[PDB]
Amino acid sequence: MQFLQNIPPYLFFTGKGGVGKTSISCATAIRLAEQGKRVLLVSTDPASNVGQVFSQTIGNTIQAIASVPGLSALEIDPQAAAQQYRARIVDPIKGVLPDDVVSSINEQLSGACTTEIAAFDEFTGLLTDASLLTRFDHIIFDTAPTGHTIRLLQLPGAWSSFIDSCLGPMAGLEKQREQYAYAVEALSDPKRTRLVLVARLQKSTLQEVARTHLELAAIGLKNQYLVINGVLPKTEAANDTLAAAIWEREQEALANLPADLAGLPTDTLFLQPVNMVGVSALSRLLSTQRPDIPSLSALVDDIARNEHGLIMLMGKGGVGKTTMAAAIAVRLADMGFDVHLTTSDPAAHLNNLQVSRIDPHEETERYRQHVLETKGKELDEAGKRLLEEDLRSPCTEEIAVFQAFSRVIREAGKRFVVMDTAPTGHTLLLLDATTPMMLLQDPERTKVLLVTLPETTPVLEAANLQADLERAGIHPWGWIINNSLSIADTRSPLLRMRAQQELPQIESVKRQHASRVALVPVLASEPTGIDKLKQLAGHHHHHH
Ligand SMILES: Nc1ncnc2c1ncn2[C@@H]1O[C@H](COP(=O)(O)OP(=O)(O)NP(=O)(O)O)[C@@H](O)[C@H]1O
Ligand SMILES: Nc1ncnc2c1ncn2[C@@H]1O[C@H](COP(=O)(O)OP(=O)(O)O)[C@@H](O)[C@H]1O
Ligand SMILES: [Cl-]
Ligand SMILES: [Cl-]
Ligand SMILES: [Cl-]
Ligand SMILES: [Cl-]
Ligand SMILES: [Mg+2]
Ligand SMILES: [Mg+2]
Repeated sequence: MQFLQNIPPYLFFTGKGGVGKTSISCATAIRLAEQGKRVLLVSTDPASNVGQVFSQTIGNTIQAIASVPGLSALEIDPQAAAQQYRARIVDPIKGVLPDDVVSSINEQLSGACTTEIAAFDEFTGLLTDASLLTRFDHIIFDTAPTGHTIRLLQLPGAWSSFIDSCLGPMAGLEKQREQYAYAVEALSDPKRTRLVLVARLQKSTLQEVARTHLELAAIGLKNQYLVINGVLPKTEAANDTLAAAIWEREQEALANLPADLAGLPTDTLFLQPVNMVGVSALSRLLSTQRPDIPSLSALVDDIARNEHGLIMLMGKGGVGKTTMAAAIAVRLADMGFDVHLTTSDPAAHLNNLQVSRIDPHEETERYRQHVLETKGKELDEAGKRLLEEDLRSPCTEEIAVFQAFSRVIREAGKRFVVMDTAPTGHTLLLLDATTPMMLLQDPERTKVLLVTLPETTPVLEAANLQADLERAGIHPWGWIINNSLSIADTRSPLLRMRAQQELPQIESVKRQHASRVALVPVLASEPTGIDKLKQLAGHHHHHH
C-alpha cells in the first residue's frame, strides 16, 4: 500500500463517520509495529473502542498494547475534553454573573464547534511535543482537524479581535499563539505529516472527499493519500444479481473519480466478511483480496393517521435524508394527502405533491450578508475576516436553510410538510434565545425522524444527535435505518455475511434508541426515479 510507504512521524486519517478511519488506523498501527517501528496510536473518538479491539483498557495516559509489541495507545476523549474546556471558561465567572447568563454562555460552548476547537487544543499539545518523537517513530490519529478549525486558528484576527455564533470557544485556548501556529506548521509540513482521506466507492461520498481535499490543500496539507475502503470484489458479482448491481456502481464511480482526487496516490481495501475485532482480522484488511423491523411504509401509515403534520428528517451527512424525505412525501401523496416536500439539493419532479427546492448557497449568503451589517459594523478588517470564517461554519448553512424552510412551515396546519434536513438541538436552542421552537416541540404538530445506517458509528452519531435534540425539548418520533442488506434480496455470500453484521446495530436501535423503527434496503439502483423511490417503502397490510 502506498499510504504505508515512508510514513512521517505524524499520520492522520479523515473521512465520514463509519468509513473505517479507526479500523485502518489500528491496522496500520500493527503493520508498522511488526516492521519494528515504535508506534503511538491516538484514539480520538467520542466513545473510543480501540481498547476493545485490542482487548484491553486504554486511557488519557500512554499505555502499551500488550497484544502487539512496539505499539502503545492513548485516548483523547472529545466529550470529556469539551466538558473541561467549557468549565475552564465558565467556572471563573460562575458566581460573579447571574445564573441565566452563565447559563447562556454555557450553551454557547456546547456545540460541535467547541468540541472541534478543544480537540485541536489536544492535537496541538501532541504535535508540539518533540520528546514524543524521541519515544516513537510514528504517532497516528484516527481523525483529523477540519479546514474550518484550521483557518480560525490561523487568522490574525482570532488573536487581536473580540466579537460582541460559535466564536465563544476561541477565548478558551490557553496556550500561546505561537504553539497553535507551530502545530499548523507541522500539519502542513509534508516531512512531518501525511493526511489520508478515507472514502467509499459511492458517487456521493467521493464528492465530499474531493471537497475535504481541496480545503485542506489550500490550507497547506499537500501530503495527501486516498484510501478507498470497503470495496466489493468482482469475484462476488457472479451468481447474485444484487452484488452485481453494486460491483458495477462502484466500478462506475471508481472509474469516474472526481477530477481533484485523480492525481492522488490511491489504494483500495476490500469489503470484509466480519467487522474486525482482533489483530488477526485487522491485519487481513491491508491485503489484495430477517430482523423483526417493519417497512418504511409502516412508519408512513402511522404518520398518515393525523392527516397533517410537519415531517422533519434528520441525521448526519449522506445517510440518505433527502431520499427518505422523498419516499415519505411520495407515499403520503399517493395516499391522497396534499404534501409539500422541501429539499436542499437538486432531485427531480402527482399533482397532489408540490416540491420546493432551496439553494443553501444563496440562503447562506443572504444570511452571512445579513450578519455582516449587524455585527461587522465596528469590527476592523481583521475581525470581519474572523466573523466571515465563523460564518463558514457547518451550522451557518444549517441555520440559513432552516430559515428558508420556515418560510413554508406555516402550511404544516392544512397539510403535510416534509423537510430533508434540520439544525442541531444546540443550534435550535441558540436560535430560540434570539423560529417556531414551540411548533417543533409539539408531538402532535411535528414528527422528527432520524435517519441512520445499520453500522456501529452511524448509530452512535445518531444517538448523540437525538440526545442533543432532546436537550432542546424535541423527541424524535421514529428512526429510519437505511441501506440495509438484511432486508435485501441477496444470494451473495459476502453480502449475506455483511447483512449478518448489522443485527446488533439494528437491534440496538429498536431496543435502546427509537420509539419506532423503519428498515429500508440497499436498493442496488439509485432511488432517482420515483419508481425505485416507491420500492424503498415496501408495503403495509391494512388493519384496524
Ligand atoms: N436505500 C438506498 N439504497 C441505495 N441508495 C441509497 C439509499 N438511500 C440513499 N441512497 C443513495 O445515497 C446517496 C446519498 O443519500 P442522500 O439521500 O442524498 O443523502 P442526505 O443524507 O440527503 N445527504 P446530505 O443532505 O448531503 O447529507 C444518494 O445518491 C442516493 O440515491
Ligand atoms: N473494508 C471493511 N470491510 C468490512 N468492515 C469494515 C471495513 N472498514 C471498516 N469496517 C467495519 O466497520 C465499522 C466502520 O468503522 P470504523 O473504523 O470504526 O471507523 P470510523 O468511524 O473511524 O470511520 C466497524 O464496525 C468495522 O469493524
Ligand atoms: Cl456548533
Ligand atoms: Cl459551539
Ligand atoms: Cl469553530
Ligand atoms: Cl391501515
Ligand atoms: Mg472512528
Ligand atoms: Mg440531503
